[PDB]
Amino acid sequence: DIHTTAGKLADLRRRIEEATHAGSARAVEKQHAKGKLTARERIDLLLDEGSFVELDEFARHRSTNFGLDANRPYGDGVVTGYGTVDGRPVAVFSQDFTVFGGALGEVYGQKIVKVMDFALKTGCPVVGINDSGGARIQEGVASLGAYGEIFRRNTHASGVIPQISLVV
Amino acid sequence: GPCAGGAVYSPAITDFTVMVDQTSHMFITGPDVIKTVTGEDVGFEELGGARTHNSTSGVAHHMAGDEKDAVEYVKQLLSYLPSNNLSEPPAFPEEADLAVTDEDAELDTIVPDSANQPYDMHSVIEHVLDDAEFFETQPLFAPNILTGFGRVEGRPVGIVANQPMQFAGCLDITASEKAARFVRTCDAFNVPVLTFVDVPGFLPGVDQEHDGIIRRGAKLIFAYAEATVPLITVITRKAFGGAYNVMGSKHLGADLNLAWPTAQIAVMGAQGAVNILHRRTIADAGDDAEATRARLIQEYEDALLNPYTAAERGYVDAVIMPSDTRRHIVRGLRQLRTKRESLPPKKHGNIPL
Amino acid sequence: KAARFVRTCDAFNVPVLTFVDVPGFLPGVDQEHDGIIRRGAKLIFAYAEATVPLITVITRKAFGGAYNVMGSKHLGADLNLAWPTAQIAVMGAQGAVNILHRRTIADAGDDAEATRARLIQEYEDALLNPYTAAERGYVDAVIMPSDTRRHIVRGLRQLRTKRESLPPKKHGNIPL
Amino acid sequence: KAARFVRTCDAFNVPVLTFVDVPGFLPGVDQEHDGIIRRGAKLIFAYAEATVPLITVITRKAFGGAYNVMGSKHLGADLNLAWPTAQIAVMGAQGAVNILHRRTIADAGDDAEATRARLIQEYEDALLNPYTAAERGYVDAVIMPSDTRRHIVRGLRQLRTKRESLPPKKHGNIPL
Repeated sequence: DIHTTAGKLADLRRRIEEATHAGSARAVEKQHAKGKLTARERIDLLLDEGSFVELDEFARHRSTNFGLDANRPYGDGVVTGYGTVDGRPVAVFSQDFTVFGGALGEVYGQKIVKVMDFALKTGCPVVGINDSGGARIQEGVASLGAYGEIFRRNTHASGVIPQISLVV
Repeated sequence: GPCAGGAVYSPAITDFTVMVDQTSHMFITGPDVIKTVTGEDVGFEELGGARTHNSTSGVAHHMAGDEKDAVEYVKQLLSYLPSNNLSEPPAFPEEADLAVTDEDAELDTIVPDSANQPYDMHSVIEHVLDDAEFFETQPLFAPNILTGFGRVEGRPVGIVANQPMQFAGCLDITASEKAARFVRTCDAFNVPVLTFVDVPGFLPGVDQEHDGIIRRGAKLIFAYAEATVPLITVITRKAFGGAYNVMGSKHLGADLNLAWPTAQIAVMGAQGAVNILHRRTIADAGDDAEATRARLIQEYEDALLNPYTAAERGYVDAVIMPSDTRRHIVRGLRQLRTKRESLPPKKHGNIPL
Repeated sequence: KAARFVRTCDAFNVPVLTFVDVPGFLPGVDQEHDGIIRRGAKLIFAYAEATVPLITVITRKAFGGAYNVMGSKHLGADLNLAWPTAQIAVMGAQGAVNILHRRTIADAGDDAEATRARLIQEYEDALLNPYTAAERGYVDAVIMPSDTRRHIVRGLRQLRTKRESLPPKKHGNIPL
Repeated sequence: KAARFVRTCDAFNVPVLTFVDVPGFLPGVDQEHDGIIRRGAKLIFAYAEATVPLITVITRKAFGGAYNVMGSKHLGADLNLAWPTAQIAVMGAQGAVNILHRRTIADAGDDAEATRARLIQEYEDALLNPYTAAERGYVDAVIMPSDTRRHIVRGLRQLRTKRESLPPKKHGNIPL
């Protein structure tokens, strides 16, 4: 059902399934085909098995211009969160080429700001996994704002917490 | 024993006051002087005995049946607190069971299906805390909200939580002051706060307003926003309007906000919402109210009375199965153990007194 | 009302002049049941917390706890001035001996009404004065009421430069 | 050039006023193999690191990364102003519709232009303004050019007292 708690529980699991697989099975194959892994997977390999705790897994964009309103995939082209590497705390974000060419949206940039703020605040490294076609043009200036909010976080964090960029 | 006259104000400024049933009393004004002036008389027991100050006046935190118990309740209290504000509370480190346990699984059914059906918040809390052990402060005062300490992986934590069982878990003035001060106590002494929220909103009442719930409930907001200890809040069900922010929301700076699928994060409840919204539709084509109103109230409930709109904006960090709460709290406290923040120098803030 | 005004002033570096003619606290079970113990502690806290110039002038009465509540030397006030009309005591003449000379009640049975009525003014004629507080230096001086402005003017001049420290805290835990 | 002038101003408490007409980055393979990535990044660092007053005026084009590089609000600038001659978008007009609707430009696309050029112009009139930016508050205001001096005057007056913080570092790690 859905007017019951249990129907809500099971509702959440379909959600998880859809967010866990934001991209089409096809773009999934096509990234595999170039010999590379999915956004999740790159995280899995990076973090101590079992430690990954995802943030903003069900975030979705608000861009109406063009036909983006039509497709609002959980997360927003980026997987983010915290975990441990060799037992030490780390914050991670990983870009999903599988989604909008991995094109950086506004929510997608907000998710990144959120982990960057998390790490800065708790004093752990940020590992950034970069796999993107560029700016999600459809959202216009908004993408440019996102970029800016990040550059500034990068600068403020510089020499405070390590930042590693994995570009794949 | 008797704490008389202006003496009363000393304990008032201390963080915790503990007293015993029939053998302790506090008052600035004795009842003889009271009768002489106001015309009314009473005994020491009902003027400022232990019970009255634990259920009515809000000045005491614990009513012990006995001095030995009382001396025991002070010991517990200390055990959750550091020796001063320069250390962490004393930890007895233990490793958490990071898998799902049978106890954990009980939370997936704790929440009844009828919004009007209340469940016991003590339970949700005990399922999160080491050894299902919850050391509660002021249980008699403002029973509508719950406060106290416990441990997670051996580290003292504090709790604030709406209690559905009592007055629908509504916030009121007494709840605000109880909680506001407990949060600031934990903050000052470096104990993380965990918030469990099922909250319809504020107790309707003219007595409430005519004593400025406005400047009273604002204290709680201030306490959360002023705080720098780790803050993790879990929304088990209702988060409506002003109340949502009040209870340790992200906007006030909470570090990790989590919602069960049973959470309803909205500006107001369904009924009050549609009376305001499309009130045009209900009045016209107006067979009776119900017809279109009911279809509207549930079109609405099913559409927005979820935690998911909140979730697409990042207001809530994740929507989780309830049985995963303890494990979320555990992993979060671990990462949040090293939290450090800042702010513009002030002698002090100007909290709404 | 007052407690939040003192903090606003202290927060924003505004000096605080306090004038005290206070008999004591409003009697009432409604006063207690609603938490006077913890709500009135706020004024004590604000004054003690304050670091701005505090100048207190007692014009007439200051009894018991209310004495402390209103800018006393004990809470940290830098200048305390008392007019000759200030009665600074633990409690009123009546209340005082109505306990401390208990042994004269049915004592001198009939002449009791007159035995204690004189003890009332036998003490306020030697107690309800700023002068006990004076010898201990709880008040910095007793002075003509006509000199308060000049006293306030001169003190603020000297006091304009006051500073001091205390142990670090995120914040305090004022009764709430 | 600009990276170091900006940091020099910052160190010495000298406010920086920025004027922006930027089509974008000098296209060139050489520019890449020479490290434009780690070199242009420096300007970004200077502006974001700065704590002096920053007032940026967009006279005309602000495209792509270059928008941000040039004292954007997102890097912390306190007042960002736009002339109505300002064009703040991710990329120029024809570049945008190129990607945006190839389908339309190629389907029924016998006449390839007259659509391409119409889709442009439509794009230009709609987005190559400063107003989308203005909607989101990325730009504090859109002003008549003749008011620039008067905006800078009033803004500096107000920004004269500006102070900010940040977490201790020995020093930052700017790209070199």
